[PDB]
Amino acid sequence: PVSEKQLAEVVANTITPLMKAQSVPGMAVAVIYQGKPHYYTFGKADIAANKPVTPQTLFELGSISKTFTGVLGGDAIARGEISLDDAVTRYWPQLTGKQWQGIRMLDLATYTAGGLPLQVPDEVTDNASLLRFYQNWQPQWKPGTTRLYANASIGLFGALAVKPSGMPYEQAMTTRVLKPLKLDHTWINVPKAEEAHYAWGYRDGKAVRVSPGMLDAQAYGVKTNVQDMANWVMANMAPENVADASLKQGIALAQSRYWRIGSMYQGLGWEMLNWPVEANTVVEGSDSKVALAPLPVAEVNPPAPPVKASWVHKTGSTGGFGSYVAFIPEKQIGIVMLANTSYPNPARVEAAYHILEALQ
Ligand SMILES: *[B@@]1([O])O[C]([C]C([O])=O)[C][C][C]1[N]C(=O)[C]C1=[C][C]=[C]S1
Repeated sequence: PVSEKQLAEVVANTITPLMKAQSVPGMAVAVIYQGKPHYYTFGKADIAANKPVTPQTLFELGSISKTFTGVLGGDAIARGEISLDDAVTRYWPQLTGKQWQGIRMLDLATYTAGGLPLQVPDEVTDNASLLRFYQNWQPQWKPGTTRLYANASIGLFGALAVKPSGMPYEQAMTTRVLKPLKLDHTWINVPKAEEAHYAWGYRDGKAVRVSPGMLDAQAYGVKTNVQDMANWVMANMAPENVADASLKQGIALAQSRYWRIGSMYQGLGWEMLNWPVEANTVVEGSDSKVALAPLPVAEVNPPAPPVKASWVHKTGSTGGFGSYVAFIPEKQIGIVMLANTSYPNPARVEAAYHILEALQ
């Protein structure tokens, strides 16, 4: 029973103090409710140029990029091109180190290979050095025992998942995920002609944007505006309405539960908790001392298909940007919060939960 006016008030009353407390120059917010997105913009995209945030402003998604990676992988599974149960080495035969035996594509996709680190080392600058890195990696755990959140893990899953397609990652993503969903302002590389829409990120007063790195597209490199992001959330909320038959299955695969780690479940990029969930559960789970820790897992085998009564979410950050998306399929409500400052994840989660609580 929530009016447009009431929703607009709860968003303003939550976001205005958040931006003040967290020194955030600009935010674009979408709330999905009653089958439609509702857009709210605040502050500046570029302080020096005095450019306001608009619904066309592009923000760096950081790790929300992993949700695209997960869905693209799922789409490849649904085409018959890959299986999560396949050995990693099926897709990279040059990866001959015997520590790789028993490590599945599932493990790469869900951070359970056995201690792959948060980042691909900066000294890795091409495929040969990327191979050397993986060949020299000494797993700290057996496969399927420990979750360690890692770009070096899901980044490689993304790269290998598109090999059978024959397309480079960017083209596979655009052809198979972005274009079918009409996400026409979502970019791995922002064309010169669209650069005027690209916000500056801000860190400690300084303007910054994300730098190139190995496996950046697959782990943290996507830029988008709040409209394309609202439409991404809507496709993930209600995949039954997506026309492309492999893509709708890929969305389901990305929201399936593969592992339980405490009160959360790992999907492909997406993370889930059972709905109903209290704020403290989700807020506390997002603290870096939990989220970046190596933690034991319980296998969900076979994987559980998408549970509609879920809090489905993902944080994403770069040096200058902080974003969050969350949705509850049972209730068909969801939220996107894009900001040009990286501020603490628990603050993102608290604000999002508060706003969605208003819609029941
Ligand atoms: B990704 O955003 O996920 C984690 C942080 C989070 O929960 O948002 C770890 C960092 C990931 N992002 C990147 O690796 C991209 C960055 C570039 C510079 C700082 S983060």
